[PDB]
Amino acid sequence: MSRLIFEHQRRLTPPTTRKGTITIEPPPQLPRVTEEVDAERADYLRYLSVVRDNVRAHAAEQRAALEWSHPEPEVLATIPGTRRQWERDPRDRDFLVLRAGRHDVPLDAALKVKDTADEIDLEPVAHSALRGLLDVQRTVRDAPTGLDVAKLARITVIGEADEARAAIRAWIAQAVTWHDPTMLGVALAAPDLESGDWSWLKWLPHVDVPNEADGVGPARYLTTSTAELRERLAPALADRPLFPAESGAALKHLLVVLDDPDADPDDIARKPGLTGVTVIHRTTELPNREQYPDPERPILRVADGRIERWQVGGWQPCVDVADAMSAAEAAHIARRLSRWDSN
Amino acid sequence: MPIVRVAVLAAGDDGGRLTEMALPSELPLREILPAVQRIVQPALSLAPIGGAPFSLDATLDTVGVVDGDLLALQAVPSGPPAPRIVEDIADAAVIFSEARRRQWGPTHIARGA
Amino acid sequence: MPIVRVAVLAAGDDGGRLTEMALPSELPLREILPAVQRIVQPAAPNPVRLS
Repeated sequence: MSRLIFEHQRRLTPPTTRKGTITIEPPPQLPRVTEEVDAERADYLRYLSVVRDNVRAHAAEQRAALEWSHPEPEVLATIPGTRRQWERDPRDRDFLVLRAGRHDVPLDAALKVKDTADEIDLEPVAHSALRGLLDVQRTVRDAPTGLDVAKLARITVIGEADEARAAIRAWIAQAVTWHDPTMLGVALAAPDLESGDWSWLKWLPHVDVPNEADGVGPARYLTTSTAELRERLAPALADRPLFPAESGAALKHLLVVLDDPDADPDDIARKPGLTGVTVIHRTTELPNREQYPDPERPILRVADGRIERWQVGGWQPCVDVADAMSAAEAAHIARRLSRWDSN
Repeated sequence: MPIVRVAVLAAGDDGGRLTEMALPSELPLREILPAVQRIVQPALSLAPIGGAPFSLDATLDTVGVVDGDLLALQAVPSGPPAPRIVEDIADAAVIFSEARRRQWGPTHIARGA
Repeated sequence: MPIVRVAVLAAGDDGGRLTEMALPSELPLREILPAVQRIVQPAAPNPVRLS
């Protein structure tokens, strides 16, 4: 839904991250059976300090890359109408990943130590410093992490209505303001679409069904029940293989969101699912030892700004500061996006 | 399609409300203004937020508008609409540094005490 | 309706511009900031939301 044309030029290259695996020489072995060992550990600890600095530079580089790709939601209002408006294209490593908050994501350049001996027959101070370094430095701190749409088929979002809709709005905004309308579509089958928590999609030029016009403007995917939604959605995913298998066709890994907690998501997709469908449906029926760590159908609940997954038992924290946005910010973004289309 | 889906803000008597509405883009405003008047406020022209109001003898397309723009319902100026003039500022640090200055405020009295 | 005539200046990293504005003041800033951006700018640094 736009009365103006957008043209896709070269994506602005992100800050260059690299995967140079840093190798660390093991601690010196203790005297095989004192200034000697003092100088030894002094040399090792200086080497360790500089390699600490180096790996911290690697981590800050990774984090700057991830923050270039996943900005804070409040920034998204400035993206549209810019050289970077829909930059991610299916060659990028950040395609179809939507930020869900800041969490400690492990390093992208795994540290290593040459495997010769890893016992405590080594220097106490040197080996202690190395173990501490390797224990903390695994992760970068508070980097924007996200959900990979391509490897998801049902994202059952347990939780309070307000916070659940906040997180879902954050994801849908983060997606639709980084992807073309020909590479990502959005559809919503909610009980009521007269309300600001989902009305904002009215402008979004990614809920429009291609080459149909119902009422004013091009016809939109917003509906009032899963049955009517699937009716309006069939000839845009009823040519697609099953979800796990691969396809060679160009296709939109579109989003479908079912605000209705009652609605069973089996009335849009099938049980194995479709390729390029992401059923982001909220419910309230909590699970209990329904063990499914499968990262293709995750059950994640938002509590007070912290999204928790259901891996194998108990709620395991997946993020720490779960991003969220209002209906107002989403309305503003949706307006600023309705000025461009290529569909 | 000759449609533009704009978000007109209402005549505030309870607060401004972004009533979204679709407007025929190729039609002169003399016919759609009474309609949108009926819509936004249950019962004179449109203007971009900071800009100058559009002429009643024009079309939304010609003055230029797109499906995401915000139009406020105002009344055309009695006299001629006048341009805004930009004052070139060559240093903002001094305005900020002197706006952070108060002559003998209660803070000075606290310091002296 | 209510309106208000306020003067704004962009500071930025370059010699900004002070201009008047006739802004309607009944609605959240998020709906009027892009208007100010269009006015006082002559229109990536890792862009930042401006208010």
